[PDB]
Amino acid sequence: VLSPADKTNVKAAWGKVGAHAGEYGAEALERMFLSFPTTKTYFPHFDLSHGSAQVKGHGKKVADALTNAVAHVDDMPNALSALSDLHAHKLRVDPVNFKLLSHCLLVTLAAHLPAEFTPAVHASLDKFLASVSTVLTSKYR
Amino acid sequence: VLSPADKTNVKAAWGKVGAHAGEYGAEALERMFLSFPTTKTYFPHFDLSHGSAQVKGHGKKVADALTNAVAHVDDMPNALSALSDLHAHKLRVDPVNFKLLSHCLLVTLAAHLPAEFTPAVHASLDKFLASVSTVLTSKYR
Amino acid sequence: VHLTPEEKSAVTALWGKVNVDEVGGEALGRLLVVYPWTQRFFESFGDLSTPDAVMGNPKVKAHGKKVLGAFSDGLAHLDNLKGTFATLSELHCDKLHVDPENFRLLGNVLVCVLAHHFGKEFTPPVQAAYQKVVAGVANALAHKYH
Amino acid sequence: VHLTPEEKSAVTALWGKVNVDEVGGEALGRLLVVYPWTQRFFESFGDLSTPDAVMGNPKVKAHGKKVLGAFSDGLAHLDNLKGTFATLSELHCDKLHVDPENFRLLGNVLVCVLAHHFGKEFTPPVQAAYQKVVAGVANALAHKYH
Ligand code: HEM
Ligand code: HEM
Ligand code: HNI
Ligand code: HNI
Repeated sequence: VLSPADKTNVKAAWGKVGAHAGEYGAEALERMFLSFPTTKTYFPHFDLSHGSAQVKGHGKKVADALTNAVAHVDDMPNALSALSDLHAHKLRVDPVNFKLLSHCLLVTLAAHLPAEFTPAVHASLDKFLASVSTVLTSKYR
Repeated sequence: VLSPADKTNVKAAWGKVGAHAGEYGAEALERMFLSFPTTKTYFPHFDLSHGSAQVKGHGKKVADALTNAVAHVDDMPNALSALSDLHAHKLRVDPVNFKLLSHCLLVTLAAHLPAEFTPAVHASLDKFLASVSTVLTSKYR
Repeated sequence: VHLTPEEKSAVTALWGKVNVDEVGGEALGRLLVVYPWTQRFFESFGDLSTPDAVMGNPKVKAHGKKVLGAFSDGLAHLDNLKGTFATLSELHCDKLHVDPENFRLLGNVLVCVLAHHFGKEFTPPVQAAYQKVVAGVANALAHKYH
Repeated sequence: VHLTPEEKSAVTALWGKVNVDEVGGEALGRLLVVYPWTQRFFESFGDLSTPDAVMGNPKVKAHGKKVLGAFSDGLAHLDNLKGTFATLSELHCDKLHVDPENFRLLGNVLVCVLAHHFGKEFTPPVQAAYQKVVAGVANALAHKYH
């Protein structure tokens, strides 16, 4: 699903984010419960109020799980398997919500990396995030 | 993405199908043209009346394309590279129209293989077509 | 929604032979196995561990009957679907939060069931009528979002 | 089709800083580029076979203008998006056969082009507000399918 060039623009953007991931995660997250509210039922305990040390340590778990993927790009199924069973069996996240987050996650990059966010990187980032989604929502039984 | 239980059930279905596939593919295309008329515009140079012999051969090209992706189940992207270009690049087919023919393939199969089309197998064929569709569409530029 | 006389005939025609005590359970049941995430809205129904479990469930089949009922009902009011489901759309939207793709998904699992109980009697032109039907319902149910 | 005062603000305040001439082409291209099959509708536009082939394509700009145009159009008429986009609706559906999902795509690429051009200015409180409008327009556009 991901061609040679696609993988290139990915790393291209992980880099110029590097260790900022941990934030952009939370930032991409807060953009979500703030843009599409339905997504809130998945986090019943949480305080989705701005700044939350919850939404901040979560975005790291996220952004790092992605790095793991940008790393294991030629094989995400098995490398993301631990995560695929939290979202498909335990959490039962509606595939829809992923399209939502891959979108928020994408608006963060666009507004923190105006030089890298290029029409073709933009694209490659979608296929990437799309491919991540497909893996975390695959296992359903 | 596709456990052994699935790949298992797929065959017990391809099986009862037998070279009845040719006939089934065409039936799907037919169902799709009838139930989803916009998808008829991807074939302007085709006679779309009932039993129109192109559709019969085309149904066989499609079914044989499936019978092949089942064989190379664990390696579909590669095996379908030919179509990937065709559909993704040449025809520019909306990934949505794939959901339609996959639905109209499933419906066909339920219409002729009662016993084999159990919930268990239904789920599997769906995930399977869902995939072939990603492939046949994930080559875009 | 917009069915032609011929079409409108085959629907109410074929419908009349549907076992209303078992089709609801099948469609609602298969929905829960083909698109597993939809199980999350039925935690309170119990066992849904395997395809057999899910299909056996008396809550699944129970509920499934209520569902087909709403469809039954819609087939009688094809010219007022948005109203027929007015409170159902509120329910599934402001109180249950079911993303709408799922209605379109249930509607198609239903079609697959008819095709199953009606072999070749479920012909392309008939399925075509239904598609117009399940789409009307799916679209009426998601109205309190529009 | 109901946004709070808070929202009404940000929306009109950042759209006033929008290069009405270039964000429209910037969007329609980012569409044909991230959602490549959307090209099949612009055959008579020539070269598109490469990100920049598209990003520089002139018709791809002349058009992205009238598009980011109707947007601004609707933005004045927030409380009757159906009216505002009636004829524009029957065109893409009744005529061109543009599957309505693609509408929620162009609106989402769009929102993305904003984040780009306005950095931290485009804040979540801003996106939310805008997210609501993009959905509006898009649902608005698809009404002749409902
Ligand atoms: C880019 C896509 C996503 C990635 C990489 C991701 C990653 C993760 C990770 C690493 C965890 C922590 C797992 C653990 O503690 O063992 C997690 C938890 C969780 N995720 Fe996601 N996720 C994604 C999308 C989503 C979406 C779309 C939702 C739905 C809104 C969601 C809902 C949840 C929930 C409810 C938890 C458990 C939270 C808690 O109890 O603290 N995730 N995710
Ligand atoms: C378009 C096809 C559908 C129809 C006609 C339909 C109809 C109904 C009806 C008539 C009820 C009972 C309402 C009441 O008790 O007052 C109901 C309840 C419910 N439905 Fe649906 N539904 C449909 C699709 C779905 C889908 C796709 C889901 C999610 C996967 C869903 C989830 C639920 C849930 C969780 C309840 C809870 C009822 C309760 O225990 O309070 N429905 N539905
Ligand atoms: C409506 C859009 C559309 C969809 C959803 C679709 C979905 C699929 C699927 C998914 C299950 C499969 C396995 C498949 C397989 C095939 N298609 Ni599709 N095709 C579609 C539109 C076409 C068109 C158009 C052609 C060329 C037809 C012609 O001969 O003009 C085609 C040709 C083919 C061929 C012929 C290849 C060759 O020349 O040898 C195969 C095989 N296909 N198509
Ligand atoms: C990928 C398909 C596609 C999408 C998603 C899309 C989405 C949108 C959206 C937001 C969702 C808006 C506000 C919009 C607005 C417009 N489009 Ni779109 N258009 C699309 C394909 C077209 C095509 C093709 C035309 C040319 C129509 C013609 O005149 O032949 C067009 C023409 C227009 C015109 C000019 C009409 C005229 O001259 O009569 C406007 C205005 N549009 N389009």
